[PDB]
Amino acid sequence: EVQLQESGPGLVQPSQSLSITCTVSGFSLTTYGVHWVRQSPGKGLEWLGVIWSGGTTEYNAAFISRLSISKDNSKSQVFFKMNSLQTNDTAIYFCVRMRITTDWFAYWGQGTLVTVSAAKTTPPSVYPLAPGSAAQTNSMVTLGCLVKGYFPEPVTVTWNSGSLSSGVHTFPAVLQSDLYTLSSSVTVPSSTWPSETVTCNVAHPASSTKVDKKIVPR
Amino acid sequence: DVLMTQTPLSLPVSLGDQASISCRSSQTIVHKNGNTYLEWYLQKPGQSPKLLIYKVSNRFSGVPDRFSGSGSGTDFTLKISRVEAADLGVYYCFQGSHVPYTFGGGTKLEIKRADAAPTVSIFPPSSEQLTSGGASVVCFLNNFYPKDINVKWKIDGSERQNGVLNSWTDQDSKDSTYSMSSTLTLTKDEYERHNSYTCEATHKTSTSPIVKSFNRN
Ligand SMILES: N[C@H]1[C@@H](OP(=O)(O)O)O[C@H](CO[C@@H]2O[C@H](CO[C@]3(C(=O)O)C[C@@H](O[C@]4(C(=O)O)C[C@@H](O)[C@@H](O)[C@@H]([C@H](O)CO[C@]5(C(=O)O)C[C@@H](O)[C@@H](O)[C@@H]([C@H](O)CO)O5)O4)[C@@H](O)[C@@H]([C@H](O)CO)O3)[C@@H](OP(=O)(O)O)[C@H](O)[C@H]2N)[C@@H](O)[C@@H]1O
Ligand SMILES: *[C@@H]1O[C@H](CO)[C@@H](O)[C@H](O)[C@H]1NC(C)=O
Repeated sequence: EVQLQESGPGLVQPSQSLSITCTVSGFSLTTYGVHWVRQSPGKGLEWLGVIWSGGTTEYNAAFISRLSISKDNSKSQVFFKMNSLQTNDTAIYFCVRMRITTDWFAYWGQGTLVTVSAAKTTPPSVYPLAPGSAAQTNSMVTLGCLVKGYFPEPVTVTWNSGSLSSGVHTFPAVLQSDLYTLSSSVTVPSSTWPSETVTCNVAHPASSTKVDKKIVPR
Repeated sequence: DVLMTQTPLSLPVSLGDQASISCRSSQTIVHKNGNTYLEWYLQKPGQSPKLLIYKVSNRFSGVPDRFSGSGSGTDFTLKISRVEAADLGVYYCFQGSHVPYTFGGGTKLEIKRADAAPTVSIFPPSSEQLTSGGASVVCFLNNFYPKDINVKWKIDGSERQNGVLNSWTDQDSKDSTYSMSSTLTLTKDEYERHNSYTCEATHKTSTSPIVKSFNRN
């Protein structure tokens, strides 16, 4: 029953500001501090700041001039504002309860991937990779979803809404010119394949795209 | 600021063996209140990090006994007993004793396991893709070990060296194996030029390549 839900933009123009709301449920903000961390392939994990239960805020000195953290106790909401964004502020921004002493509310948000770019949003096209008998070896059949031509990152792909987790391979996105492509695969028994339906669930949050694509024999 | 240095960057371990991950704080990390806020996190690819160990050596709820933390002042260790496919991902230490709080660089767990020959699957472009004038021909090479592999494409008996987009997963969370996707990006018009398409996997296991193909008509 503990959750840290995050809402914020995928895409932000250079030199503009970023606003992200973390909504807590399960613990009270009058009792516990909430942190903000980002992840980027450049500098790995970076701690940005914290708003303690009483309303005291501390910040990472390297960002203190452009960073603001506030909250509403009654709404269970923590707000993150960063100003004057530059290209290398592109990252996944997380609200987090960490650095725990006594409690058990250690939890990370899903994260908000913020891309600092002037480009525009493009959803993916989702194409099935329908096996055929050339997609089977031994008893197992491998299925796929091709997620093509989207911007910005990320897309998330599950199979059967996450219930099918074993044998799931999600290949990292790659850039073809100015758009991302990725594929995902699931391997299942050939026994499941006449009777069962297998579905891939693709989400592109930057564009509110949520697509369920049925994969079936060829 | 306190620097956390994790070593090694990448950690080879045998399936069933003990892993030991080191993290070193540049100076001591006792908070004013007396607590040492050294935390260990695990991050699987695509997922958020999750707490394993807090206050140097205390296990978080739901974390198996196999994980343990120890160490002292500047020198900290995470130990994983009976390393398993589920333990795969990137491990990070974190110090929350002196502001600004900081993370180590990360330690990727690499599991050492027996050889496995790849499964090969090939996928013609879908009609929905063709409808929009593109044609991606995709071949998956699944569930192999070790990571090193060659893929050859053939189009009507002639090999296609060039213009093959290859992407790799990290080790599989079930069987500690690798997978690769290899894509030929064509137009609908260029795809229909040919009839036979073949994907061939050369992997140290076998001297014979593993082959799949399809025909358009
Ligand atoms: N000797 C210390 C002692 O002196 P007092 O005799 O005067 O008590 O305490 C002084 C602080 O005074 C108290 O201030 C709190 C308000 O605290 C905060 C705020 O919430 O805004 C936070 C304060 O920050 C510290 C601290 O300096 O004590 C350091 C941080 O590193 C952090 O560790 C926080 C909290 O303890 C964190 O709390 C949590 C957490 O979020 O993880 C949550 C708790 O539930 C609990 O689990 C604790 C753990 O047990 C670990 O401690 O963690 O503390 C500081 O920024 C103050 C600011 O100086 C005040 O202007 O703001 C008051 O609480 P409220 O009444 O509820 O507002 C309280 O009245 C004061 N006694 C300290 O400065 C002295 O050095
Ligand atoms: C971003 O670029 C600035 C210089 O403009 C540099 O000093 C800073 O460390 C960089 N940050 C990251 C996360 O790469």
